[PDB]
Amino acid sequence: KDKEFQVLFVLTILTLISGTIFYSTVEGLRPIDALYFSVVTLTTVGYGDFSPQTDFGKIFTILYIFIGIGLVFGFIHKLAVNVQLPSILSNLVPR
Amino acid sequence: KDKEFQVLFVLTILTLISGTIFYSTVEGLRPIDALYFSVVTLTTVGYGDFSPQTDFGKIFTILYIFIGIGLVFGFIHKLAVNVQLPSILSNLVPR
Amino acid sequence: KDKEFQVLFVLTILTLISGTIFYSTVEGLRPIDALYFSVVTLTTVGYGDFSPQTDFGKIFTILYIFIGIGLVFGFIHKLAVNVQLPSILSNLVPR
Amino acid sequence: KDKEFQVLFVLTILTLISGTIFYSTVEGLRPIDALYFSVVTLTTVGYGDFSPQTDFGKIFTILYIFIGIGLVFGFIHKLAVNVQLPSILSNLVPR
Ligand SMILES: [K+]
Ligand SMILES: [K+]
Ligand SMILES: [K+]
Ligand SMILES: [K+]
Repeated sequence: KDKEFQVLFVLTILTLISGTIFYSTVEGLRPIDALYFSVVTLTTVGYGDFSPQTDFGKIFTILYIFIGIGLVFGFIHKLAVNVQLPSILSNLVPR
Repeated sequence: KDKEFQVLFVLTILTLISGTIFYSTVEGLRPIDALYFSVVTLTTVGYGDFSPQTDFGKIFTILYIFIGIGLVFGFIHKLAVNVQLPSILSNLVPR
Repeated sequence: KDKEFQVLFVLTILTLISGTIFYSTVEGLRPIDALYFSVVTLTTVGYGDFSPQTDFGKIFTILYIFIGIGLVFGFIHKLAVNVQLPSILSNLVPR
Repeated sequence: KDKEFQVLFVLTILTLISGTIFYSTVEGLRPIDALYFSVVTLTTVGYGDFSPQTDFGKIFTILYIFIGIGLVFGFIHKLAVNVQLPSILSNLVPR
């Protein structure tokens, strides 16, 4: 279960690095903005303060969403159930 | 399970084609933008760089969301569990 | 299961009517725009082509989201599993 | 189950207070706008009428989303199943 978490963590980082490199390069964003945009996209928040302007970028974004959402939300689920929940329970019992 | 995936894949493509034809025609978008907008809508990202301006478009979008979200997210779930997950597991074991 | 669906359908309509009346009145939107905005909000798409400008509207929106998401997505789930899925299966078998 | 709900309720309030203090301070928002923005972010609506403009804010938002979504949606789930659903069932049976 901690190996579950480690693998999803690594896969999430790799997915976000991919988006960061793509949007910096093709859409001209600063790397920090490309990372922020990738996260805002795959978590489905979608502020729209950044959005792709090129057709290459729009096509990549379609594929990136379909491939990336399942992973990101898998990681969020495991983070909440396997890390946050036990730490919350631990705080309820003094030692 | 591969037939599960094939059917949801075909249904997702048909749903996206419907949106592409509607928004190109009624809202005047380029076909690639109409496809991109349909995906950004049904995955609930919603950047808002495109949004419907006509009342016909707003009404269609209401119905398209309610009909389309369940399918799209069904496909994403099956993609992640039935395709991405086994390929990830396969990479962990050399042959 | 059809009574499950009927009840969630009615509750979803009532929830959307509430939002339509509120945003038309307090935020000055046309009724069709208030309905469209309510749907775009509770399905979490959030284009931002409309958003509340008054403090009353921002406060209402906070509460409306927390109360409304669970219902709307309950209805979407039942629509997809109890209505769309059987109709899709029915199309695969000629009579 | 009512203690389940109480704990998630308190944790949700604390999470929203954190965001309210951060975005008011670093991004200069009025407290009510910072609260509204925090809710619009963690429920994944993401209108984009507010969005972070500083790099500190963008970095915080990335972490806030990953930590906050699992909690918020846990609370929404329990609200809908453990509070809204029984009250709806209660209305169907006069006394
Ligand atoms: K969303
Ligand atoms: K959005
Ligand atoms: K969104
Ligand atoms: K937006």
